Amino acid sequence: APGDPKIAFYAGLKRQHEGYEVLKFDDVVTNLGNHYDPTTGKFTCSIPGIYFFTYHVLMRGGDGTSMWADLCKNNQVRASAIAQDADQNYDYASNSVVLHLEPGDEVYIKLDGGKAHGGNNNKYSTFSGFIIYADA
Amino acid sequence: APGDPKIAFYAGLKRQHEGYEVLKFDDVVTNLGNHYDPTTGKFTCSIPGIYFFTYHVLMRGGDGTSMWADLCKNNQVRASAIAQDADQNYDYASNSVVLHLEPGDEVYIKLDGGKAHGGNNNKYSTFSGFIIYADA
Amino acid sequence: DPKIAFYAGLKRQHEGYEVLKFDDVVTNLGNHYDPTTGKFTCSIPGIYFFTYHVLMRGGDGTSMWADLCKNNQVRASAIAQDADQNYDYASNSVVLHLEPGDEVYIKLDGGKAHGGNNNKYSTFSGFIIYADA
Ligand SMILES: [Ca+2]
Ligand SMILES: [Cl-]
Ligand code: NA
Ligand code: NA
Repeated sequence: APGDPKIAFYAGLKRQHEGYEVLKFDDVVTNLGNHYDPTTGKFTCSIPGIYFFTYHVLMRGGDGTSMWADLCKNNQVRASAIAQDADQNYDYASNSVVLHLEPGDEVYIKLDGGKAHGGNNNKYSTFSGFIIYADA
Repeated sequence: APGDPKIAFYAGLKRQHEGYEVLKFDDVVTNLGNHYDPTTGKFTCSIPGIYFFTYHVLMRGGDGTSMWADLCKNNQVRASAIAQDADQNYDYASNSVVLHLEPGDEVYIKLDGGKAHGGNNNKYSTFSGFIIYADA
Repeated sequence: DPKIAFYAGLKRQHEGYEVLKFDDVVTNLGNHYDPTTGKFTCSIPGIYFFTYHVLMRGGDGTSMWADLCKNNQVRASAIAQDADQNYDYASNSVVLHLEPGDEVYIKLDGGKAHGGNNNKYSTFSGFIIYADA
């Protein structure tokens, strides 16, 4: 309908990450409005409203048994997940959120311990989201 | 647009909970329209339409047996997620659905073979969903 | 506002490099998903969400790969793995711009996918988020 904002993004992870750092998904497939920045890993809200996000982060198979990944809004964790495998086999840390955001809010995925697989261009580890409703 | 139904929720889980009747996600982050009730663990439809739901449940079961988390619509399973590990008690059970619902329908998560854990921040086990289209 | 959305589960075992034919169809608004091919075919330009959750078969192998493809190109990859040949899932999600005729589907890239019968363990769903003009 006229006036509905179109805001959506989807990016994969080319480079491996470990420890406690923000995941800079840099294989950008969709980025309507350029509100996702692959140089920072952050989606920045431009319109107050209700947003969906999801993430799938592949643990570094063959090199460790656990890896944690959090979805953050500004300075707060809003979703958490753990990948774990006693044989160091591949496993995912994945979760999804629905959040109200205000302009300037940042949403991003941060590692919270362990090692993440670096996918080159294969998009094994991903971050995506979109606006569901704009506030009146 | 203004006037169109805005219905969306997201909830985590405080501490560890059995869910063999219903898993009552009780850390409610988003509940636009208040169609999710943390005291019953159910999302109740009030508008005919198409709805998305997803869940990510961190479960702990007995050594070496399968466990599962089912998304139910009324008395029917509409998705399931199964996990089994040889000597790892904690694993995720996650799935996603798109469902047509009528007023009165109840959508919720039920567990078997293990207990759900919210982790320290309540955000490791989650349930979310929203209306995609309203029947008109 | 166009209404296009689907959701289906995998009844039968698949293996190797074949397309996954999710044939336990729960939702298929607009009839744009074909359970006999496993493919969603775009009918109007726009922005679409898809997600999949594919269960690896137990007791016959330790790895399985399942990739979401757009036309003949991988747009998301996933691996399931369990060294004791127990279950594991290969899952991912995407947001894609599509044009009419574009096909979106899940294809194996090695390994065996569990045939769930009516259990809806292994799933594929999607919907249009915004239509183009
Ligand atoms: Ca999802
Ligand atoms: Cl590419
Ligand atoms: Na690093
Ligand atoms: Na899954």
